[PDB]
Amino acid sequence: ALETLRRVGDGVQRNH
Amino acid sequence: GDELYRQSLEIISRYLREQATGAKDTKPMGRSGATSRKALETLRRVGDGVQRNHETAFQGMLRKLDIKNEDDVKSLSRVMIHVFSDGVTNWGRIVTLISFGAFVAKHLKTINQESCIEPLAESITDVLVRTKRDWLVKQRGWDGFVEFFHVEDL
Repeated sequence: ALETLRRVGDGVQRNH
Repeated sequence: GDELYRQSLEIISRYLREQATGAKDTKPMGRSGATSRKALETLRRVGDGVQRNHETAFQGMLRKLDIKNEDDVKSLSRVMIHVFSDGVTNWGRIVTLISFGAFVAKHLKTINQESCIEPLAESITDVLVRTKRDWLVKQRGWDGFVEFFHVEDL
């Protein structure tokens, strides 16, 4: 879960 | 009291509750309301999108964490804190935590555990205003959050 939150979160960061 | 806590809790609680219930809390926020209203607009726009785009992953996390009561929220707390243990902190991660919180809040309502939304919102708020408080303040708090995710009108 924490790895998934990091991955999703870093992807949101890149998108914006 | 701690205004950063108060504002963060209000925004996060309002988002989680309106997601869980499908209904906006109709009573306007009277304190730091302009920024808090923009933060809620931002969460509906970006947060709803995170949940849609990553629905399968979010469902997998929901399954793994098995959050069904307040004691289980302590487990989410440890997970969220350790997200940041790789030394990386950014707005993407922060909004993703709140987004996943909404996803959990919806599920809690379906199993008649709406009562656990308060501890859930407190746990997410705590990561922001205690664990990562210094970063959050340096980044201009909720005004910074709103700025980062704002849409330029062309």
